[PDB]
Amino acid sequence: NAGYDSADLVAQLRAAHSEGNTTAGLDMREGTIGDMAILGITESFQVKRQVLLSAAEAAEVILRVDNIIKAA
Amino acid sequence: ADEERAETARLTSFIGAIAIGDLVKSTLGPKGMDKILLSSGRDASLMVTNDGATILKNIGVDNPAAKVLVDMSRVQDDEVGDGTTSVTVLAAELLREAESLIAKKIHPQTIIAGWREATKAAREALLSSAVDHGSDEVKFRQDLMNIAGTTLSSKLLTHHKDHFTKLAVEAVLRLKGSGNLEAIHIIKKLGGSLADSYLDEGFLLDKKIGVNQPKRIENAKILIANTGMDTDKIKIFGSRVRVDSTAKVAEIEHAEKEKMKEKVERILKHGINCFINRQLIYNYPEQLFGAAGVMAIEHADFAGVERLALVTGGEIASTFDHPELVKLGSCKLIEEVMIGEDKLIHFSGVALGEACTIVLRGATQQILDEAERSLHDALCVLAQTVKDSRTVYGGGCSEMLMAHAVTQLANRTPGKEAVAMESYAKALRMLPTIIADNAGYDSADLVAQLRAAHSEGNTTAGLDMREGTIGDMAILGITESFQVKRQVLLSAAEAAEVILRVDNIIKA
Amino acid sequence: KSRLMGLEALKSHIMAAKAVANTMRTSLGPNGLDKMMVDKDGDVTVTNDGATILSMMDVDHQIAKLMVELSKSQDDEIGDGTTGVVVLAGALLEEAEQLLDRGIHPIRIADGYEQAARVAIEHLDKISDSVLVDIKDTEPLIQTAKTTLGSKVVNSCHRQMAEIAVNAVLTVADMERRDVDFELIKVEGKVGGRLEDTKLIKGVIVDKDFSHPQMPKKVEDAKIAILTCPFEPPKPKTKHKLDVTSVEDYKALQKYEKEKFEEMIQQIKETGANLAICQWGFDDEANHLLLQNNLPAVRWVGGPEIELIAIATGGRIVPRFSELTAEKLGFAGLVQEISFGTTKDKMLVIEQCKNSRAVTIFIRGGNKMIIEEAKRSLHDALCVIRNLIRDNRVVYGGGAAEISCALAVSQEADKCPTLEQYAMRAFADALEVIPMALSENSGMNPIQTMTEVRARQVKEMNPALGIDCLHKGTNDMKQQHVIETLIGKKQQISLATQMVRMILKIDDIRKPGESEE
Amino acid sequence: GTDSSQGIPQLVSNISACQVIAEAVRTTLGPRGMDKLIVDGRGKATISNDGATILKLLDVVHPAAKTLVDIAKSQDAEVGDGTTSVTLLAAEFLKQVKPYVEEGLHPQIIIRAFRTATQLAVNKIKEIAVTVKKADKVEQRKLLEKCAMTALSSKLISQQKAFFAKMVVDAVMMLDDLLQLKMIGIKKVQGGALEDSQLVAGVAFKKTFSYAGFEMQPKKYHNPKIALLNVELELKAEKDNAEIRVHTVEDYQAIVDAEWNILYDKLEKIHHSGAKVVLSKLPIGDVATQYFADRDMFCAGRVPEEDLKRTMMACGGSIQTSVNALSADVLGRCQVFEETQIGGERYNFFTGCPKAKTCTFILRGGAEQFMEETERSLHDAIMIVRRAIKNDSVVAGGGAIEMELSKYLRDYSRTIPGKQQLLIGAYAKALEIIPRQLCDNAGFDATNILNKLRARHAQGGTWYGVDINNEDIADNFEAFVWEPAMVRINALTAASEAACLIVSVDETIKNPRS
Repeated sequence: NAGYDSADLVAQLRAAHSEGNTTAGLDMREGTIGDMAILGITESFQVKRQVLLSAAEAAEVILRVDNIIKAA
Repeated sequence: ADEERAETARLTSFIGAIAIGDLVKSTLGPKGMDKILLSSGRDASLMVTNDGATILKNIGVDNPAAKVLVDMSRVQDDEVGDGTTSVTVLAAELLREAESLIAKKIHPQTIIAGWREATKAAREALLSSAVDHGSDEVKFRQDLMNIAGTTLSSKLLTHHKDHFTKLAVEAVLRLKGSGNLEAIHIIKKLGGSLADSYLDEGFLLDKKIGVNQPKRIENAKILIANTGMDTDKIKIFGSRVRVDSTAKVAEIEHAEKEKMKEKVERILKHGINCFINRQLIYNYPEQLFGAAGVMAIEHADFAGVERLALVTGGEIASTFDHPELVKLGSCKLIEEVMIGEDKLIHFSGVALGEACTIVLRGATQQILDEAERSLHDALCVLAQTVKDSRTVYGGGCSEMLMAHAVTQLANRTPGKEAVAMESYAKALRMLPTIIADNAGYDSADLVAQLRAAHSEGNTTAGLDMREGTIGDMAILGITESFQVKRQVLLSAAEAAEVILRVDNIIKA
Repeated sequence: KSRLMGLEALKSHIMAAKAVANTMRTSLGPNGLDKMMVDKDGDVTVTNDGATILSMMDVDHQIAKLMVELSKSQDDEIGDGTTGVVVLAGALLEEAEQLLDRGIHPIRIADGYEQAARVAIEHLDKISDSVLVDIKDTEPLIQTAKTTLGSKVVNSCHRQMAEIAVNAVLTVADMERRDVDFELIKVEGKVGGRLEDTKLIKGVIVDKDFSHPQMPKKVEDAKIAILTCPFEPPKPKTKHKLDVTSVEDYKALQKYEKEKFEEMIQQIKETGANLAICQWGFDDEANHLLLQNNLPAVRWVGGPEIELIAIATGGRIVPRFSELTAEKLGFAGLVQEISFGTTKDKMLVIEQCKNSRAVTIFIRGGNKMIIEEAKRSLHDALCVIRNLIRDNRVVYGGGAAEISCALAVSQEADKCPTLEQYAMRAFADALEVIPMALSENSGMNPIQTMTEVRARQVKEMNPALGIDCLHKGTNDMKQQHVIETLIGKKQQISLATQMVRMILKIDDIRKPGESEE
Repeated sequence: GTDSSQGIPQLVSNISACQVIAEAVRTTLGPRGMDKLIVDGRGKATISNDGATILKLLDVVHPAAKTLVDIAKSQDAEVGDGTTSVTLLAAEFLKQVKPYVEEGLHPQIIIRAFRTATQLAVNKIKEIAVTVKKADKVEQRKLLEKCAMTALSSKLISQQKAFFAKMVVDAVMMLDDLLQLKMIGIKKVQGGALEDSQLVAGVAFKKTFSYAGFEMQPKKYHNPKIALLNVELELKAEKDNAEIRVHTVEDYQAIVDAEWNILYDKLEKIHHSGAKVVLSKLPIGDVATQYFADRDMFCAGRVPEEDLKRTMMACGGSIQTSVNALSADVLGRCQVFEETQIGGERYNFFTGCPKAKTCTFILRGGAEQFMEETERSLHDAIMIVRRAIKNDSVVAGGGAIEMELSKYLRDYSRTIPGKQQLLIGAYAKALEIIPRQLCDNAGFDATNILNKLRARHAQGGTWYGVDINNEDIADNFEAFVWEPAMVRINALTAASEAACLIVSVDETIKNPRS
């Protein structure tokens, strides 16, 4: 979305949280790593706990439906 | 006239590896199945091949990227042993992973570095698990018994494995400081038992005593020479010409019997009945040598004097011009022993040191050929135990020890190279996948479970796929040398990165 | 008859040039990805050099058939840089289509490409000062040949190779008005011992013959008997008839030839030059007889091997046994014997302090495959030093001077504002393709790579601070020590604009069915 | 049988084929004009400028293709410059008569319209031509500098032209009564006096063999006796190859020496017949090389044949393929022999020649490809100045006369016609195509460039043409661009002639049935 090397920026950010650098993630306006815990980019707690809930849910439900029957 | 673009040349590099990596991955590990070579290009034959060199060389690869893989796996098998099998799979396992990087469009130079530093990461984790078991003499005795059980395995043997085990372990411990790779000799002959392999007290030459010659020579004084004959002996300054028609063809074939008598006059002046020569004789010269009183001992070699040089204290020499240039031989008893189906003369005497002679018994040539390389693999590796008594857990238990630590170093250390360092470690865990189906176990439940398990505690626990279960790699004796596992990594890592740097194949 | 007019010409000029420039740009620098070759005999060959591959690839187009002789001029003069002239000139070429697609005439840009080449060469006079004294400048060449060796043929830089290679050139340059000839030097490689083994020979080497160790293995005074005449019985590969009257006649014949062996001694030794070398060979029978008779002799010598020792000594060769003088003998500075390899045999090294007409670096290998790959690194290292010994003009290339002249030529499109400005623009953007290509074959992003040193040109002009290709994160050219000759980079300017000039030379693109057929 | 087709559909096939063949030689000739590349046969790729060079090289697939060869050969034999321009103008006649003859309007007054307009052209060229050797100096060698320096400023150089022009003038004045290219030939090194050339008035040798001993031999004389040989000298002379033999002891040392006595006896046959310096096209043996060091004589094999052709004309000698000479007028000789390694390449300089007619330039540029254009920069000044001497009657170059002659003859198209304005107008249409192409191979808009010239042609002056080094309108007289008058007059009579051949012939008969 920022239009960058995703393989670089993830593996850079994977190197961050590996030792536990959690207070800094990628500020996407330059795609560079920057501050967190308020930046403008530090997001809402209530959003992701709902997004993690539903996305893991329905994708397994898609795995449940193998016996699809079309009668229309 | 053909310049092939990178997009096919990279793809040729991968399909060159996959089409050969699947050939031997049946035969890798404890090998729940084999590879059956089928002969139709040369003759009508059938070959059961667990030897990768029989798989690689007899099936000539026509993928030029696969030609690099066969060559670098060849030299690894020559020096260390079991090198065509292990190197080729691990290179092929890496190149399946590298396609996903090119599917993600990763820089190929990242893939070059990514496997390289992870190879450095693996060998240190391989070094941390390297532990001495050849420390004390009772330990060094039981060290080599379990390793020879592992190295002689992954091949086809009927009852041979345990007797080639306990024979070679006796050969290594007697020297105490080097392995026996200098003057031990692998003699293969037709035998009646598929279990026998015994060490010689002395050494043997191929001599079936025939016409009138005595069976035992006593108080030996050996005249060692290189001058000999097969059927031909012309005069020194003269000759005989018998051709002017078609009836002279029969008479020129009858003159070869009278050529055999002139060489006997040379040995008769010596008065030495112990004359060895490099050239062979037939039924036709043998009636002439023993009648003079001087016995011709044929099929000699440098190996017999060299075996006589180390134990007795002599030297190996050649170029018989004057008898003081070749070091002569001395023995106590010359007796003819009958080994297997074959009668050979045997210079018996002092033995048991830097030099031996290993005789093999089997009526099948295919059983004798596989037993040679299987014994050829271990004697270098048992000499590598003399170099480094550090053993490591065979059967892929050491494989997960490296995949445990490289994966951790794939996370922390790089910033872009993590996708290339992980393709190393994922290909490391492909090695228990190709053996879990061979024992029938689920490969997905194997490769992640035990890797975390023995690394967090009890590293001895490893892959006992002679049961399809998890077993202990120092209690069940499934362990090999640190040196053999160290060398097969670098040959597998390099050859994949060599053809990965290939981004222009051009066929003139 | 098919005629491919104008653009239709240039589309044929695109596709071969597009192919050859793309295979070079994956091969720039030590991060250059290697070039694989299957021969016409079906033989696997892996290099990273273009002048090898362009000679080896069967060229099938007017663009492609050009590149053999174009890369011939670069490698014979400069050495390294076979890839960069192809990447650059194709990048002007593909941009010239875009100008021709813009409607800009292909002639007015080919006029301006030469003037764009002038202002770049003008800029190199300002770039990278040209004074490097003789004792000091060996060490950056020790660093430069470290770069060629330490990443391509051997991962960890044979130190004995890069330091001998700068010493062979001063042996010839001093006698040759501060210049070296490439036939007065030779990169000589013989495997058999260790790959760490590397020697400098001021003359040539021959394998020294001794038949028995019981017979004395001699080496003596610095004068060589360069002979074709028999000091030992020779062998021109044929057969007489043998006949003696009696056996005791042969018993006296051994006593007769022993006096004849001493006569061949007392003729040569009274003239000097006690190391006797004869061209045609012999067995080891009378060889160790002459070794017992206290003069060493070398047998089975190659044909031209007597010539190369003659010019290295500077003296002549003795043609006949009856014509005997010292001017037809060798004039050597040192004749000493050193073992060939480590395990097989010995050589006879004939060094001269008189004539540097054949100064041969002598390397060994433990592998036959590595040594021509080692020699190819040594072939180009001995060509770049020829540029320095004449004039000490150097360049900090690899990403610094590429972005620097790309500033200048684009500025010269504005300073000299006329019609050639798009030709200078096609020259300037094509200069940026090169340090892109050093990062393109690298694991780094080349799009990030052109950004950084461009800001450094805002910071500092005439850079000794360009990109790295060792991924050390230290982008320099003087502390990254990536430095080349200014003559070599300037030659690459002339060669790249030569090719675009060459494909513009007639307006004929018609064929009778046979102009490439 | 026999191939044959008559009339207009064969004649339209005749006029259309020749124009397509002319498309190469139309678009050539100059620095902003063009320079060749073809591939023929085995893959032998060559580079030229003269079409008449490559029209002999390229195939003929038409009788119209055969028509262009000798007409180009006729222009190349006299001048050597402008060889393609006659083959340009001939097919350019056919293009505007092509709509006429496809209407059916085909006179055979077409061909006499060629000759009548030729006579008006070739008279106008001659009457406007000025003798420059007589009127515009009495020594006319500084005059030839300004023409040659202009000929050097055209191809590559702009600063070396002052240093080179007097060397061009002093070389041509020796080559007068001659037009040879192997007696003006330029040799090439990098490492001598860089960006400087030299003129020798004798015979220089490019490829001479060394590295078998050159400091062991006297490399200079002051009375050389030159053996212009073509015989290979061996490393050693031979014995037989049937019943040839080694090992026994008696005939052993002799046959090894007998390989060596026969060689130096043949080398002495060169020596006492009279030779101090010996040259051979075939390679001289390396052990034979040091035998000339034994008699203290200079020798060099591997010599190009064109180098030996220089020596036989300036010394009065001849080339040989023997081992014994019988006269010194077949042998070569000079009064100074001197070997000089310029640029690291061994040159044999023959000064003090008995005639010294051959001139040779030892060229040093700034590079190799730079020196390739520098040689052809010098070669243009050699071609035009030799042509300027042989004809003092000289007009401007660049097709400046033709645009005037285009408008001059359309005034006759206003004046004469019963139907002839279609022909003379087409005749005058094809005349301006040559400076049009000289703008078009230079790439720029001739319709802008040519049309500005006719306005200044309308006031007065015919020397108005194009200075192609900048591509601007210019008086080529005062821009020093010239070429003699008869060059165009020979061009016009040959371009109209083959055009007369095409119009008269409507049928091609092939009797062995291709």
